[PDB]
Amino acid sequence: DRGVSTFSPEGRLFQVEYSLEAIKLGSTAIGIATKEGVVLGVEKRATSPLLESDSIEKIVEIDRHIGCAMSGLTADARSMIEHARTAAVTHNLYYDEDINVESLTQSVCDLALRFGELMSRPFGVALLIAGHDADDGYQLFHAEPSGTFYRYNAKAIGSGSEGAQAELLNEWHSSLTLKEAELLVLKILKQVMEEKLDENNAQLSCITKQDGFKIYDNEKTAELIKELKEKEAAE
Amino acid sequence: GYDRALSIFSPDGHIFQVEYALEAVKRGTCAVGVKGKNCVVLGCERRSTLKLQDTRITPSKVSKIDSHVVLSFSGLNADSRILIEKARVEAQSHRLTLEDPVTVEYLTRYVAGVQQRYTQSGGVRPFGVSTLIAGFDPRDDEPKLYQTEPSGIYSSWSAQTIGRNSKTVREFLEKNYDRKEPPATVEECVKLTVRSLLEVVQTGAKNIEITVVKPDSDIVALSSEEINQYVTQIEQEKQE
Amino acid sequence: TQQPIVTGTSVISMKYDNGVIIAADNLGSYGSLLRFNGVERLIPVGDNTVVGISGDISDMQHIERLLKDLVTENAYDNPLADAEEALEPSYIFEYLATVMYQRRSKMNPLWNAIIVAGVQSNGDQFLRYVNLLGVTYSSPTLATGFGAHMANPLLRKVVDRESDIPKTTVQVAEEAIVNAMRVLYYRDARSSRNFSLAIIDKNTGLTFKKNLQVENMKWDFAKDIKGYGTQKI
Amino acid sequence: TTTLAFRFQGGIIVAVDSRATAGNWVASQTVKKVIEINPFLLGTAAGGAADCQFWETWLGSQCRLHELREKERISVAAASKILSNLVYQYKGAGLSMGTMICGYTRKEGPTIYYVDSDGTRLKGDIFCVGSGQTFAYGVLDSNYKWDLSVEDALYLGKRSILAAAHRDAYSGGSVNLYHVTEDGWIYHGNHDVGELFWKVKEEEGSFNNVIG
Amino acid sequence: MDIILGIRVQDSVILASSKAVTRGISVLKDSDDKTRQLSPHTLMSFAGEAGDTVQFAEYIQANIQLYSIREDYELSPQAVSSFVRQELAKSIRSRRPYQVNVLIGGYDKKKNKPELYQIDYLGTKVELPYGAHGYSGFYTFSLLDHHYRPDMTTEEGLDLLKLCVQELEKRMPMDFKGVIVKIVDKDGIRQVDDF
Amino acid sequence: NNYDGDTVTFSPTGRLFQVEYALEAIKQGSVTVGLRSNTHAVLVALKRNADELSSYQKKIIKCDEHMGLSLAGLAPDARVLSNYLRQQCNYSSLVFNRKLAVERAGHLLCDKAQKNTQSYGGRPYGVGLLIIGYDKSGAHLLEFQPSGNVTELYGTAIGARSQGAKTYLERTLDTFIKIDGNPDELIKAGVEAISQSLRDESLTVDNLSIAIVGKDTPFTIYDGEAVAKYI
Amino acid sequence: SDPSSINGGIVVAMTGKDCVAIACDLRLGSQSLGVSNKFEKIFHYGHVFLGITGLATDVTTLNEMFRYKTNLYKLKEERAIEPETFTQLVSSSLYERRFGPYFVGPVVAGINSKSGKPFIAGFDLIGCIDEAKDFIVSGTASDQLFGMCESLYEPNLEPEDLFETISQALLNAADRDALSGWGAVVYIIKKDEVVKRYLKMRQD
Amino acid sequence: GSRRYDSRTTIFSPEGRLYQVEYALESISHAGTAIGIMASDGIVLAAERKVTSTLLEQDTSTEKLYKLNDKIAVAVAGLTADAEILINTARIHAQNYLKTYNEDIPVEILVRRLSDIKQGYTQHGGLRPFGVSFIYAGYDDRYGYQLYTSNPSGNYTGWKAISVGANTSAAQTLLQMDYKDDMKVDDAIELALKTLSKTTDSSALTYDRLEFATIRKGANDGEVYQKIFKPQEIKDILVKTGIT
Amino acid sequence: QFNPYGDNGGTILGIAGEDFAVLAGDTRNITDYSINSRYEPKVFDCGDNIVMSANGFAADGDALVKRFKNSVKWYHFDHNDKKLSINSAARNIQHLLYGKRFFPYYVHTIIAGLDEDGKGAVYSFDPVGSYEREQCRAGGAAASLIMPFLDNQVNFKNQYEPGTNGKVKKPLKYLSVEEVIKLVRDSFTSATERHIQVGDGLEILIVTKDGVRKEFYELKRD
Ligand SMILES: [Mg+2]
Ligand SMILES: [Mg+2]
Ligand SMILES: [Mg+2]
Ligand SMILES: [Mg+2]
Repeated sequence: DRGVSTFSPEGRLFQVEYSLEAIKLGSTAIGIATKEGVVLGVEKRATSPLLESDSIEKIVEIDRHIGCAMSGLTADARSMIEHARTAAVTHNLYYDEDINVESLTQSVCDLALRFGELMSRPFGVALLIAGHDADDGYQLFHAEPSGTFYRYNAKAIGSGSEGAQAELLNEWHSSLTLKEAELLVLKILKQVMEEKLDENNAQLSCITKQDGFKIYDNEKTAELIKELKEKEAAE
Repeated sequence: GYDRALSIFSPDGHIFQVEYALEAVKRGTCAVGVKGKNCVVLGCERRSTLKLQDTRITPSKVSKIDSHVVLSFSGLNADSRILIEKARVEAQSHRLTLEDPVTVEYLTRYVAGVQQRYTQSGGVRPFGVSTLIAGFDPRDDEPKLYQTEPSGIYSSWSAQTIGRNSKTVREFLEKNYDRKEPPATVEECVKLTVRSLLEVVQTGAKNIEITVVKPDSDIVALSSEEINQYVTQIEQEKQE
Repeated sequence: TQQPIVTGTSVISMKYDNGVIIAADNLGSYGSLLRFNGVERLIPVGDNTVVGISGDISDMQHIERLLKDLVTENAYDNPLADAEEALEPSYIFEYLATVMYQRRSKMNPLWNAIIVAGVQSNGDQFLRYVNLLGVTYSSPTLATGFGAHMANPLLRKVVDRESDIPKTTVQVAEEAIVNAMRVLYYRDARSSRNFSLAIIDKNTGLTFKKNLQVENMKWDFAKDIKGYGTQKI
Repeated sequence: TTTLAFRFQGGIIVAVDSRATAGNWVASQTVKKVIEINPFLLGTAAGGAADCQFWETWLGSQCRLHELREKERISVAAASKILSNLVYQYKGAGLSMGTMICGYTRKEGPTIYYVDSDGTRLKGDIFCVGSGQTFAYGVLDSNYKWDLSVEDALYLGKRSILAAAHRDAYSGGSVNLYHVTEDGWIYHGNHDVGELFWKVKEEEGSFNNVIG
Repeated sequence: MDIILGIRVQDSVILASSKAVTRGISVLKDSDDKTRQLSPHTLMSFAGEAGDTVQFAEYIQANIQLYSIREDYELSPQAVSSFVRQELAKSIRSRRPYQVNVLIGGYDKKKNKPELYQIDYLGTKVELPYGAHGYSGFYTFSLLDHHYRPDMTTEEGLDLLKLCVQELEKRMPMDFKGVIVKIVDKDGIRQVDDF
Repeated sequence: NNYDGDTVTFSPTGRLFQVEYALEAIKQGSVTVGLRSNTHAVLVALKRNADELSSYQKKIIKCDEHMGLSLAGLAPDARVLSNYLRQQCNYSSLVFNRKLAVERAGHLLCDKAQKNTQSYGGRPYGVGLLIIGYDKSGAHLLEFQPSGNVTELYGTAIGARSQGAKTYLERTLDTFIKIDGNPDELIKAGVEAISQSLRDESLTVDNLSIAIVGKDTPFTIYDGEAVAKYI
Repeated sequence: SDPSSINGGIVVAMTGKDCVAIACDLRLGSQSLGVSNKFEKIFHYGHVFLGITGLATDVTTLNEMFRYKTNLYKLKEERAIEPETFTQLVSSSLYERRFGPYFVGPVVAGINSKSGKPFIAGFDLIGCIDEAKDFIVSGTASDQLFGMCESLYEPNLEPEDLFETISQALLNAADRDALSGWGAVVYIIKKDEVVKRYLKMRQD
Repeated sequence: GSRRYDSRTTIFSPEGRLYQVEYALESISHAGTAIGIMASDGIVLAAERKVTSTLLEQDTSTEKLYKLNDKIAVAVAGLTADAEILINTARIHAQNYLKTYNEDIPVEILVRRLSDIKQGYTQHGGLRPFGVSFIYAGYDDRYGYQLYTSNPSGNYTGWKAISVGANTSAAQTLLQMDYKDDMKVDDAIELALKTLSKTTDSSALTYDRLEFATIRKGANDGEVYQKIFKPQEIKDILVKTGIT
Repeated sequence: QFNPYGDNGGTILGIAGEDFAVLAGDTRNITDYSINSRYEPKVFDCGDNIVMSANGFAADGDALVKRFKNSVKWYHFDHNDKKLSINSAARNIQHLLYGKRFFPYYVHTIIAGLDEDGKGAVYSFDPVGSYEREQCRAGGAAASLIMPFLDNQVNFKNQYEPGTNGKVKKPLKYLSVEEVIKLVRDSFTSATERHIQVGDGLEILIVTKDGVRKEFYELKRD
């Protein structure tokens, strides 16, 4: 056939470029970074009404100060999360401190290109890694299967990404509050989602310095959805 | 050692070996899971192309992983034994180190992790198996029902079916299963499970297997006559 | 873990104003047997470094080959091998020190005490010690084995601290070294009369002196000594 | 060394001395023999000081990884067994450890596990470990009741370390008190044995043998 | 640990095991249960070096429970005892052997017979009407040799066991803090809470 | 065509297409410039962003107090190769109490890249590196290609539109080599060189990345408002 | 401490006219403590008989091992193993543990099914074969057995006479050994019938 | 490199089938027919040797029926050499179990072990599967008399009567027609031989083209006897049942 | 038999001030009854405002310091030139030491610097990595001679206020850097008088927010 680690004539790794196509088919995940915190939101996208939606876990805790959202072949993310959690806890053991968000992200991204003929293929999932440390404050990173990670003020990944990113382009500014960011994720998720957005098919989360990483209750998110509807009807 | 990358991405972003593993599940006999208020019922199809079979010794479709958790499947039979064995070993290992039996979610997460591992390891193909894992957590009376598939994704279900003609029985369950009021008793839950299989099975004779799991390690498999009584009562109500 | 078989005794050395001096006798002892009388225990590396080795001779020959191999390796893909990128005393020492400590840490030591004497690129004197335990130290005077007990006291009377080094000439330093070698010949039962001496000067370079002998010895007073107490005849 | 821990109505009391010796030489009087594994779990340090520090800090890391993966507080049983299984792998190598793994969970209630470098793992109500353990046991056994108040229980643990600190040459310095509740442990201060002895002597009327 | 006794009567096996756990100078516990249920009708008591005892017992337990689930079937006491012997026989030539002695009391549901197996740390297995490990036999075997009958009732077995324990409490230098007694019969395993 | 399925296959004309495809990845990468005098050596790198919300990808990596590089192509491959350089620099210091020569650092990178071009299963590195450093023989600038070819130069540039900067340096050769004891003027020449490779976009405050090493100057990277001086 | 004398016990084998006899005591102990009076030390695989003295755990292990090996032998060869062949198998199996041996004293006895020739053999713990015509002895009272056998034995004894000779050799040897006794078993082996007899002896 | 020549033996087809397993089953369909019939008082194993010669030494020959232990036997359909590799592994497993538990291995446990080995070759290793289908005839004190079959996929099932090899469709129909639950060994012997006589591709069924075996409790009192029939004994049972 | 360990003598002393810290050590290096060097630096600046000394067997001491300095370097590479805090350095050193639990570095390690609140910090380690933040710690040959003196003169132990007669303790007033250096010098002068392995020279490293400063003093050379 052909090598797994083969370069195309354009100078790109076939398998990495193909894994990016799998991520495009994944459910939408959005992250927005502010000076009051970073918000992470996801589309759950249950394949049937009999599927208990609260068992869909696409937002995940890595440490108290680092959260993570995923999009694509979500099964692939489990070993990445396991490595991230181990890296975070191990660094605390060696250095009696929290690990920097960038350093955690870099550790995860080191796995990405460890494939060949090590694992047999790249990961088929993209990660939004959000967190806080004392050195660089609130941070949001986008970890790809290429091994590259970009820091973002706001980022959308998944099927509605380019449409959502264009919307994030206009809406984001440096003085956003946490509440404003929460509604903004809900607004953009509702726009790109096939089904109608509610507290059962969408999930919110955030990371603050005080309280750390928190996944939002369905009751808490429901109020923010109702708050969103009213403010859009307000003009 | 044999290191060949069998599971790989295609230009359209698909892993065909994982997708072809799902086609093996589609070929497998139908399996169904329905959870009531205080029980879970696992229904399984037995294709009647094979008679002269010895039903005493023939591998049963539902397997106990521990005294409180069970696993049924659709797809390659030989493949399922490997997942069942690994699960049973992990269940004992968990009891040995944590001094507490596995939760149904934990056991599911383990099996799903094994399945995932086989989709990006060299020299191996994915499992041609989807599983339904059901039971009750230790000292808990809330019913649990989970599904896994070759890719390694897993999730919780109020009711679910897998295997051949699973589209049809899922159609049935989606209109007949009410979340606000699930099958309150064992009878109601078994009845709904048998009804759902009768949409697909053919004859209601030895083609339907039923296993009822209740809290506190109370697992029992229904016999032919017990199931036949459900089959009789369902069709007599249908003649109207 | 081993035991030393064929052994070499003291290596002695000191700093002076423009460089360093190092000396060691030409004996390879086999226990109390003075087996080999033509053993060179000062091994020059380039034109700026002399490594003096005591202890097990088979390990000394191994170390000698490592240093020979080090010069070869340094010359590979190195247009400045005889100029800016030549081997320094400090490079040679650090390498040996690494090897010695690694070997002690595997419980299989090179059974030696080593003194690396030389002059650096900037003209600085280099004099540092390392042994089978990987223990290292530097001093205006350094000596191994018996030299530590008898040579150092004499050499320290010339250079007692860092500030005495610029005041000490090569003639005074060499005189002190040669006298110390005589004292060791009087008093060390595993020493020989024949020795080698090396001077590494920042101006005149490396001067290697072979086939030196202990001379001007005092023995005449022995004739008067009779008995062990009461005996007169 | 003297370390103790006992279960009671209000949870667990943990009490330890503060002395570290190398032979007759008193290396330190300000040594911490309670390892704060996490905000809910405590471990005591007797035998090898490094072995206890290192592996109980490591235990905290394992407990953190557990609750990240399982989304649930680790049981005292599971936490203690992670440590005992670990040291059992090292059995023969020369680890020196005698510890009480203490915690208070919903499913278990207040629980204490004595864990050993020989691989011993024992659940119990009262444990005392160290060179001054016998002295502390005496005060504990004669005064212990399940229905002790948190105030009286804290004093009993303090008084039992004092008993050992006085008689045992290799125990002393100061007393560190902890009270373990379901919502986490609560630190109850450092108490110098020198000042505590005279205070207790006068107020209690004990130690009449000693002139003060 | 210290004293473990076993006696096979007409229709059951009785295992008596001491409650004391001593770490050198102090008795750390006086209510320790030195036994593990391997299967519904098979009980194993144990004594030996600290740590090894419980580690071994739980390892065996896990393996028998694994077998029970895989085959949906309870192994016979004989089969369990042979498995245990092999593990110990494997262990004795290992880098660091399990220093553990065991008694396996089981009721064979197929044969409808109680069965007592004595196995030491070397893997020395013997089927006996009554057995012990360590010094326990030195004190008790003369009493058991005298009074024992194969047709004894469970109540008579307990009385003979009390006499053995009384002799131990009289002549043994160590205080083993009494014994926990368990009975293995056709109905399973139960503990005699007053002894 | 039929000879580009893996790195172990020569073409009929004696070409290694996988290596050439790896070389192509460098051309797609953002421009970076290297140049030196007798006292100092300077790296200038145009950082690339994904979009307006994103950060600008870092291009320069420190290997030791006296050595570092700038990258163009696959960033993860640069991380691997730079990590390897860090280790080799560190091995030299720990074992020989000796700072690693820049020329010897190039030889090590060449050999590491070479093994990936002659063996089955692996792939060439998909990145180009510009290594600067100051050692016992003064200032140095190297150009690394993942074919294995390492080249010592006065000045150079790699990445997209790098030919414009490379021609400029070829003209300015006699001027910038003489900029001794003046770090700011040497950087100016580097910023003016990289400007010849720009189209549409210009050098902004979070766009530009500069690094310098010299006689009494440890390898230090300048980003953000630290490079506003040179815009 | 000495592994070959912790558990105690003895085995003796003798040849007669168209017959062999093998016998053993029934004691298993923990040094001074008597533990079992039913510990038989003779086993058989088809028509080949094996006695094993020494460390009891190894006696049990080796029996299970030779059962294992003679069962596979039979399946592949389609015939029962012979005494001469089995003797070589025991030797090979012991020597493979040259520097970690089983602490045993095995004794093979049987009649070759094709030739009808009586056969006995003994081994040291490490596999060295002693193929004696007259008799083989093993165990903690081997000296006593050598003395008894050397005086009592005469060649070409009839089965029922051989029984008396081997029985008296075992019994009186065991009564001069603290770690042997507590019952005894004697096998009288002919080409196509084998009689097993439990002997009455002193129980101290 | 080497990838170019790799057949990839352990992959799914687009339909979700294992190519090599399916092609191995096609291979087995050309092998001589083997039949197993389970009765209340024993099991019968009957199998057809493939187009033999008059010069073949039949009395010492064995290509179909093999002994795993004293309680369990197998009938082979496919590559004989492949079967012997598996048979020897099965014989060892039975002995390992016997050594460990001091009890004869239960039939299903042995069958599961061999079937798991076959499964492994279909999921990992990149090797071709074993081109063999077994019929297991055996007895233990839990389930009594048991018939199983396994194929190259590693899937095994239990049976009252079953065939493997050539003409299994025709053979299974004939068995399904005449089999009854209260049947006895002597009746099962007749059914097996009658079924082979009708499904055979040969002109006539003779003793020299057959291998035959019975597992009976027809052993003196509570125990089981395996009987691998000799050429003369197969000739006698053919006359008794009225086929020749 | 080969003995992989040796004793190079020496004595070190760490004292934590209110907004400063000192780590002192003599410069004499010895084996048995011989002097190897009268000036062999024992206390090292490891970067990030941390000073370290690993006293005892000098080969293990040099090895540990070398590995820790290396750890500081790689901490910068791996974590964006982040400053290694004294508490983080301390935990890192524990793992370096415990890494060789079954073949230990035969040293008593002390580090000094400032914590993240700018206050003076000293950490003390045993050979196998058990450690603790301390206000005052002498290590090495004359540690037993120095520590009791420090208990008395730094922490005012057994000292009470005149007139009260044992009722009121002497208050624990903060010491200046000039006051600490006096106690350090007197500690080493006394240790030199009564311990044969102590002498030649005293080298003190003072850590403040401004950086690391060095002071050297002569000691008796007999
Ligand atoms: Mg563990
Ligand atoms: Mg025994
Ligand atoms: Mg006797
Ligand atoms: Mg007696």
